[PDB]
Amino acid sequence: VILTGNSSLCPISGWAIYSKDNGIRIGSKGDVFVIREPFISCSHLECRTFFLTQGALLNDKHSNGTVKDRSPYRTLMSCPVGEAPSPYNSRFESVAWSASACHDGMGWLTIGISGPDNGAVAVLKYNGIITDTIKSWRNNILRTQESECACVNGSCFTIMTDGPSNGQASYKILKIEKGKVTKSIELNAPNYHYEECSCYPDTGKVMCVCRDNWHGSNRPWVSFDQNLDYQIGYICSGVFGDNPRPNDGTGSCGPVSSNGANGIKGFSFRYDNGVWIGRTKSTSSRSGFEMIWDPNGWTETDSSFSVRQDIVAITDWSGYSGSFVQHPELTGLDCMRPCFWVELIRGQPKENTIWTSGSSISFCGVNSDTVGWSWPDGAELPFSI
Amino acid sequence: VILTGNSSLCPISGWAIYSKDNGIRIGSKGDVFVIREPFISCSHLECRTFFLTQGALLNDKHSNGTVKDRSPYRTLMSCPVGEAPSPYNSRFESVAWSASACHDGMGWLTIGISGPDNGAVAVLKYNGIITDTIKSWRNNILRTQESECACVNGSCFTIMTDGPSNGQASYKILKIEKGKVTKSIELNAPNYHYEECSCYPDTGKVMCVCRDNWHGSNRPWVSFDQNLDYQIGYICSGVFGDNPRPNDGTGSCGPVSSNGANGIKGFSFRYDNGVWIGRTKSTSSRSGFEMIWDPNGWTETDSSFSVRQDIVAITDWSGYSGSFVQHPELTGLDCMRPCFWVELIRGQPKENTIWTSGSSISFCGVNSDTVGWSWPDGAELPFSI
Amino acid sequence: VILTGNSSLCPISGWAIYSKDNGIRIGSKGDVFVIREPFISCSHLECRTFFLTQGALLNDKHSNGTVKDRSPYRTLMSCPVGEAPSPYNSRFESVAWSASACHDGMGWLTIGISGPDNGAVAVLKYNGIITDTIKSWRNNILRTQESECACVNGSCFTIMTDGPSNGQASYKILKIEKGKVTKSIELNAPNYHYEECSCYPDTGKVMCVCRDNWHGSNRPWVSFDQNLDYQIGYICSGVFGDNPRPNDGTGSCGPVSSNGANGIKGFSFRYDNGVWIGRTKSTSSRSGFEMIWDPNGWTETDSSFSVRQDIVAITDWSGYSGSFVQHPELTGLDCMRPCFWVELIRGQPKENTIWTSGSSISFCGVNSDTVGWSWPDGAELPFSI
Amino acid sequence: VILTGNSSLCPISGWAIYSKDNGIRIGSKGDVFVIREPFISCSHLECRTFFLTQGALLNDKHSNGTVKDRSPYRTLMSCPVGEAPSPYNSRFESVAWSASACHDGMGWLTIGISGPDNGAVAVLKYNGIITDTIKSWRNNILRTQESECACVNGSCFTIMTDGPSNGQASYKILKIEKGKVTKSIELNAPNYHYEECSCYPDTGKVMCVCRDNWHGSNRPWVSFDQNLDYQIGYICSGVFGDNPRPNDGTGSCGPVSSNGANGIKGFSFRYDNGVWIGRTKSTSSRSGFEMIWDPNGWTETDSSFSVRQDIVAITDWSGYSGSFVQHPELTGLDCMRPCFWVELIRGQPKENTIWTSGSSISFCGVNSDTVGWSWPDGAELPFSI
Ligand SMILES: *[C@@H]1O[C@H](CO)[C@@H](O[C@@H]2O[C@H](CO)[C@@H](O[C@H]3O[C@H](CO)[C@@H](O)[C@H](O[C@H]4O[C@H](CO)[C@@H](O)[C@H](O)[C@@H]4O)[C@@H]3O)[C@H](O)[C@H]2NC(C)=O)[C@H](O)[C@H]1NC(C)=O
Ligand SMILES: *[C@@H]1O[C@H](CO)[C@@H](O[C@@H]2O[C@H](CO)[C@@H](O[C@H]3O[C@H](CO)[C@@H](O)[C@H](O[C@H]4O[C@H](CO)[C@@H](O)[C@H](O)[C@@H]4O)[C@@H]3O)[C@H](O)[C@H]2NC(C)=O)[C@H](O)[C@H]1NC(C)=O
Ligand SMILES: *[C@@H]1O[C@H](CO)[C@@H](O)[C@H](O)[C@H]1NC(C)=O
Ligand SMILES: *[C@@H]1O[C@H](CO)[C@@H](O)[C@H](O)[C@H]1NC(C)=O
Ligand SMILES: [Ca+2]
Ligand SMILES: [Ca+2]
Ligand SMILES: [Ca+2]
Ligand SMILES: [Ca+2]
Ligand SMILES: [Ca+2]
Ligand SMILES: [Ca+2]
Ligand SMILES: [Ca+2]
Ligand SMILES: [Ca+2]
Ligand SMILES: [Ca+2]
Repeated sequence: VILTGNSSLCPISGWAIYSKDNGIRIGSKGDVFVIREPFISCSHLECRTFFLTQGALLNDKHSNGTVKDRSPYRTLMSCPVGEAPSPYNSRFESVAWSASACHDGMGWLTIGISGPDNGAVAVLKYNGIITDTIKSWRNNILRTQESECACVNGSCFTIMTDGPSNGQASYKILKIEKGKVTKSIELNAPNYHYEECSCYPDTGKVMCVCRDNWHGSNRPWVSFDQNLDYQIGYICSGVFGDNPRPNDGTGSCGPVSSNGANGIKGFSFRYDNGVWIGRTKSTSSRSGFEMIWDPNGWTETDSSFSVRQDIVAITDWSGYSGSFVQHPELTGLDCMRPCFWVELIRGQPKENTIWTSGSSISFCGVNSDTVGWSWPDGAELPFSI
Repeated sequence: VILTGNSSLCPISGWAIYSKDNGIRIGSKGDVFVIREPFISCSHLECRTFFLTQGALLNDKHSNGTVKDRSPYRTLMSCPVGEAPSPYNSRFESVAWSASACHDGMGWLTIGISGPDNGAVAVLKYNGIITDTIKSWRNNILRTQESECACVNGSCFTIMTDGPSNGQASYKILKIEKGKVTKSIELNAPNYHYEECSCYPDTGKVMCVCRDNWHGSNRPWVSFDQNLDYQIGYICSGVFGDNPRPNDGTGSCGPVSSNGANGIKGFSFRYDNGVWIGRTKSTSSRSGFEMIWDPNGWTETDSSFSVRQDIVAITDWSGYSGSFVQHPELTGLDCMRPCFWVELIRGQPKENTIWTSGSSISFCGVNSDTVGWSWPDGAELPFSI
Repeated sequence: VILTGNSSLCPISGWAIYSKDNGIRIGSKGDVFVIREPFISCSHLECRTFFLTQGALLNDKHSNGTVKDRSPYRTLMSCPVGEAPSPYNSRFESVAWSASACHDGMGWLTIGISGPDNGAVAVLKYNGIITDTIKSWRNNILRTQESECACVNGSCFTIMTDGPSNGQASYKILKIEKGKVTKSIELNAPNYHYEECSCYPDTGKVMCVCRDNWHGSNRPWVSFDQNLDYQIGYICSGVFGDNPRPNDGTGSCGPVSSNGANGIKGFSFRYDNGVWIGRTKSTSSRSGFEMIWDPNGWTETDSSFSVRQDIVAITDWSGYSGSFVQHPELTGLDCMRPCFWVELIRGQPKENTIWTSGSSISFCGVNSDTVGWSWPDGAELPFSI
Repeated sequence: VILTGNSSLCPISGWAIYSKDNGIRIGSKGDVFVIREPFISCSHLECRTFFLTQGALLNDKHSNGTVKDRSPYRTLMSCPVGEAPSPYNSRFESVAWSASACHDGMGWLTIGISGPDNGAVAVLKYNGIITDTIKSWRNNILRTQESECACVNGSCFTIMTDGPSNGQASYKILKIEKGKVTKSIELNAPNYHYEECSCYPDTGKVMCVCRDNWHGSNRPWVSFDQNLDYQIGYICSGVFGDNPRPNDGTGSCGPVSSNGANGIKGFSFRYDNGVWIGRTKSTSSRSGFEMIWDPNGWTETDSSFSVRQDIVAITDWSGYSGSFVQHPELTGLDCMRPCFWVELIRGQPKENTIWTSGSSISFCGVNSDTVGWSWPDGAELPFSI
C-alpha cells in the first residue's frame, strides 16, 4: 500500500483524547528517558511516538540539562503511543539533534540531523537503511520539523531551515521518494521566518504551519503540490498562535511584529477560510493549551472566533505541539483525520531540577461529542537526582 | 472470523485456577504500576488483562492515593494474563477513569471514559483507532462496566450509567459495531440501580449481573437480545451476592434493602433457574472469596445452596470481581466457557500505605475435578514508600 | 507438524555447552525472579526455559525462603533460553508448585499442580487454554516431573506421584492428547520409589529416569510404549547416580539401600546396555556435576566406566538436573538429540541468605570434539536483602 | 534467499552516522550489561549488535573487572542496533569468551568459544541449534574475530588463531555451510601474526584485515575465494593502522616492527590499490578515531593520503572497531555497502572504576555529503559502584 494522500480533511466538531503517556510520573521510579519533542506518526497499521533523547534517564546525573541541545549523544528513538519512553520499550532510529519521520504506506522514512553547527548533515533512512544525506548549505544549524513529515502518493515532504534563528534564514522544501531526495526548492521568502514546521497532507497537497522565531507572533505557513509549486503566507487571524504573543487583536496576513521574537513549535489546520488553532493559554509563558475554531481565521484579520476547547489548564505547563494525521488506509474512513500531540515540558528553566523533559498527550479530531478538560503532566518535582 | 456467540454456557462442576499475577509482591522490587480493576478479556487467539492505572508505580511518591479516582492521569492499559503490570510489558489503550473492552473476533473494542464529572466522554476505539464518542447525558459521572463487554455475531454490547450512586440513576444498553454505536436504549428501571455490570454472551443474547449501590444487597441483572429487547430483575437467592450484605436469609426478586447501600463490583452466571454466585466471604468487609452453586437461586428466594468452593480465605483481602468468557473460536469447544477474575486489593483504606493497588487471580469453569483453597495477594505491607 | 518421536537417540561422544543464563549474577542488580527448577523444553521452532517462582524478586523481602515450597504464590513461567528470568521477559504459564511442560509439534502442553497437600489438582493447558484437570488420588502431595514431558506421534506422556516421599507411594503414567488425559495406568511397583522423573522420547517409546527418595541411591526408571505397556527397573551401574549416595561399588538392578533416603532430581540416557549418567561430584552435598559414559551401566553392576566429562567443579554448587531433547523437526537431523540442563542452586540451606534460587546451564550431546570445564553460578553472596 | 555476495563494494566518499547506543550513559541508572566487542551484523532483514558480557550489570559488584577475560560466565548475546544492551532486550546466543556471527540469507550462524585455555572448543550454531564444534589444535587459547563472519553464495567464512599472542601462532580459514565446517586450510604464514580479523565479502571472495599482536604496527590481511585459495600480505601504507604504532612514515608490505608488539582489533576496506583505514587518533593510547582514504595505500608505502574524516576526538576514548556490510538483499542496491562500528571503552585500566565496558557507534559508507565530528561515549565516571 502506498498512501494516496488524496482525501480531504474530515469534518470535525472537536477533539477526543487519544493518548497520555505519564512518562515523567512513571520515570520517578522506572527507567525512563529524559526526552523532548514526543511527536506521533502513523503507518497504515499503527502509530508510534518518536522523540529525541540525550541518551540519559530521569533520576540520573546524566540528565543534567547543561548538556548542549545539539550534542553528539542525542538520538531519535520511537516507542508505541501512550507508553513511557524507556530503553526497554524504545526502538533506535537515528543519531539526531533535530528530526522528522513519516511512513509512505510501504516503509518508514526517518530524518536525523547531527554534526557540528557549521556543517550539520541530515541522514535519511528508509526501513532503517541509509538512503541519502543532505548537508548544511548555509553552515548555520541545519534543522527540521521536530514532527512528522507528510506523505502523498509515494513521495514524502519536509521543510528544512539553515541560517539565523533571529533574522532572515534560508528555507527549503524537500521531496523524498523511498528515502532519496528527488527534488528540492528554496522558498523565496524575504521577511518570512520558518522553523519547526507542522506539515500534513490534504487533497493531494501538503500544508505546513510553522514557527517564526524572528519577528512574527502569528504563524507562517507554506503549502505545495507534488511538483513543489508552493504558496506562502501567515495565518491572518487576530487570535495569535505563537508563544510569546500579544493579546488577541487585529491580525495580519504578514508577520505580526508585536512580541514576534522567539516562539514555540505549534500547528494549525486549515478548513476553507477557517482554521483550528492550537495554542498555549498564556501569552507569555509555555502554560496551558487550547484548541480554537476561527471560521474565517485563515484569511481574515478579526480576533473573533466561535469555539474554544480546553486541553491543559493555564496553571499547568505545556510546550511544543504538532500535527499528525491518520490516513484512510489506517482508519477505513473516506477522509484524512487530523490529530495533534502536545508536549508537557517539566524542569528547567521554569522548575528547579537539573533536567528538562516532556511527557505527552494527543487528541484526534472527531465529528461527535467531545469535552474540554485539563490533562496535565502530573509529576511532582523535584525528583531525587 | 467474527465470534458467533450462539453457544450456551458449558456444563461445569467447579472452578480451575487459570492465572495469578503476584503483581504487588513483584512490585515490592520491580517497576510495577499501581492499578485497579484488572479485568480479563479474550480474543479468538489470546487473553489479556486490562487495568486502570494512575500512571504511577508501586514504591513511588506518585502512588499517593489521595489523588481523585477520576483523574486526568488515569489510563486504561493491558498486559498478558498472569504478568505483573509494568511499563515494560503493558500496552496503552485509552485515557480513562472508567472502562470496558472486548474482542469481536476481528478486533479489539476499547471504551475509556475521561473528562469532568459534569460532562464525561466515553471514547470508543476499534483496533486502537477512535471510532465514536458518547457524552454524559445526565451530567453526573458517566461510567461503565470495569470488565469486558460482550460480543455476539459482530456486535458488542455494554451498559453505561449516568446519575447518582446513592439514588435513582439512568442506565443504557449500547450496541456497538466495529467501534460505532449503532443502537441504544434506556432501561425503564424505576427503583433499580445498575453499576459496574459484568456481562457475558449466552445463546445469542447477553446477560449482565451488576451492582446496586443504592438499596440492594442482592445483585440486579439485565439480559437482552441483539435488538436490545431486554428483561430486568434481581437475583432471587437468599444467598446474597453484594458486599456489604445481610446474613443469608429470605431473598427477593427485587432489591433487598437490608445493608443495600454501597456495594462491590461482582458477577454471577445463570444456568436455567440456578446460579453460580461469586462473592466475598465477609458480609461487611472486602475479605475472602467463594463460588456458590445455588441450583434454584436465580428465581427462588430460599437461602439453600448445594456447593461452596473456596477461592480466598476470609482472613485475606479480596475486591472487585468480574466474568469473562472463552468462545468456541478460541477453545475449540462447542460451548461458551465461563471464567472469572478477582482483584485482591491492598493498601488504603484497610492498610497503612500511601497507595491502593490490586493484584489478580482468575479461574475457569470446568466439568472435571477441582479443589477449594486460598490464593491471596501475599504481599507484606507496607513497602518503603 | 506433529513430532513423530520415532527416531532413535543420536550417536554422541560428549556434551557441548548450549546455554548459561547468569540469572543470579544479573539479579544482583536487575529485576530477576527467585526461581527453582529451570527446565528446558523445545518445540519444532524454539526452546524455552520453564521455571517456578514464588512471585518474588532477588534482593527483595518477599524472597524470604521461609515461604512453604507449596504456596499459593508459586507459578510456572517461561522465558527464552539463556536469559535471566525477569517479570519483563517471562510469560505466565500456570499457577503451580509442581510442574511439567512439553510441545507436541502443534502446541504447548503445560501441567501445573496447586491446591492443598490433601487434595492438590493438576491443571492441564494446551495453547494456554485449560483442557483437563487431574486431582490427587492418595491425598498426599500430588506431584510431577519438574522437567519436560515427552511427546510421540501427537500424544504426550508424564509421570505423577501421590503419597509419602519417605516410603511406598503411588505412581501413574498419563497419556495426554491436545491437553486431555486419554489414558492412565498405575505402576505395579512395590519397593520402588518414583519422583521427579526425567522423561524423553526414543524410537516411538518413552524412557523416564527418576529419583528414589525412599531407599535407593541408584535411579529408578520406567519405559513405556504409546499404549502405556510399561517396564520398570533401576539403573544397574555401580556408578551411583543419586545424591546422597555411597562411593562407587557394586550396583544393583533394584534399589541400592546404602545412603538411599533423600535424593536429587536427575536424569540419565540409555544407549543399548550403556548409560550416560549425569551426577553431582560430591556423594554427600549438591556440589559439582559430571557426565559419565558407562558402556554397560544400564544392565551390569560393576563400577567401571569409560568417559568422565566435567561440567561443574566439586567446589561449586549444582542442583537439580533434567533431560530435554531436540526432535528432527527442530534440528533437521535424522536422530533424536539428547540435551540436559543443570540448576545451580544458591542460598539456603547451604549459604547465609534469606532466599534460595537457582541459575542454569545446559548442554547438548554431539558426535564432535568437546571439553570438560566448570561453568558454575558465579554470584557472590549474600546480596543486600 | 541465500545472499549471493557477488557484488563489489559501493563507491563512497565518506561515512554517515548509522547508530549510537549511549549504553554506558543509560547504564548509570538503567539495567545494562557490562559488555565488550559490540559488533554489528545484518541479515537480509535487519541488523543486530552482538556483544560479550560477563553476565553482570553496570553499577553492580559483579562488574568487578578482575575476573579473567576468559571466564565461564562470558556469553555472546545480541540486541537491536542502537539500544542499550540490557537483560530485558537482549537475546542469548552462545556461551563464549571469543565469538563471531553472520547471516547467510537463511539463518544466523553464531560461533562461541569457551572452555579452558589448553583445550577451548568453538560451538557453532545455525538458527540457535548446535551444528558443529571445533576444538583447539595448538592448546593455546583458540580464538576468533570478535566481529562478523562473511557469507557468500550460501557458505560463511571466518578465521581462527591458536597459539602465542606474542610470537608465531597458527591461523586457519574455515568455510561453514549451514553451521557445519565443510573445509578448512591453515595459512602458511611464517613471520605473520593474525588475530581479531575483520572480514567482509567482495565480488564473490572474502577480504580479512586483522591485528598483528607480535611484531607489526601495520595490519595483516588475508583474502580468499570460496575454495579457500588464499593470498596474504600486510597493508603497505605508511599511514599505520594499528595501536600502538609509530608516527606515519615509510610503510612495508610485510610487518612493520616499530611499535609492532600489542595492537587493537580494527579493519580496513580495499578499493583497487587504495584503502580506507579506520584507526585511533593517538599513536600510543586507544584514543580518538578517524577514517583515512589513502588512494594507493594497499600496495604503496608512502605516508601520503587524500582524505581524513574525524569520528571521535583524540581527547575521548575509543577501542575496538570492525567492518560489517549490508548486502544488496537488504539494501536494494547493486553493490556491497561497507559499514563499521567502533567500541568506546570506559573504565579500567585508564579510569578509576571497578569495571571495563564499551558503548558503541557505527557508520555506513555513502557517496553523498558527510561530515567529520566527535561522537564519544559521554558517560561521567565513576558511577556509584
Ligand atoms: C550540571 O552541569 C553543570 C555544568 O557542567 C555543573 O555546573 C558546574 O559545576 C562545576 C563543578 O565541577 C563548576 O566548576 C568550577 O566552579 C568554579 C567557577 O566559578 C571554580 O571555583 C572551580 O574551580 C575549582 O575546581 C576545579 C575542579 O573541577 C579545578 O579544576 C580548579 O583548579 C579549582 O579547584 C570550577 O572550575 C562550574 O562553575 C559549574 N558550571 C556552571 C557555569 O554553572 C553542575 O555541577 C551539574 N549539576 C549537577 C547536580 O551535577
Ligand atoms: C523471614 O521469614 C521468617 C518467618 O516468617 C521470619 O522469622 C520470624 O521472625 C519473627 C518476627 O516477626 C519471629 O516472631 C516471634 O519471635 C519470638 C518467638 O521466638 C517472639 O518473641 C515474638 O513475639 C513478640 O513479637 C510479636 C510481633 O510480631 C508479638 O505478636 C508478640 O506479642 C511478642 O511481642 C514473635 O512471635 C519468629 O520467631 C521468626 N520465625 C522463625 C521461627 O524463625 C524472618 O524475620 C524473615 N526474615 C527477614 C529478613 O525478614
Ligand atoms: C499524599 O497527598 C496528600 C494530598 O496532596 C498529602 O496531604 C499527603 O501529605 C501526601 N502523602 C505523602 C506521604 O506524600
Ligand atoms: C574485585 O575483585 C578482586 C579479586 O577478587 C578484589 O581484590 C577486589 O577487592 C574487588 N573489588 C571490589 C571493589 O570488590
Ligand atoms: Ca514568534
Ligand atoms: Ca475570525
Ligand atoms: Ca530498578
Ligand atoms: Ca448494594
Ligand atoms: Ca436456593
Ligand atoms: Ca535416594
Ligand atoms: Ca560399567
Ligand atoms: Ca601490533
Ligand atoms: Ca599513499
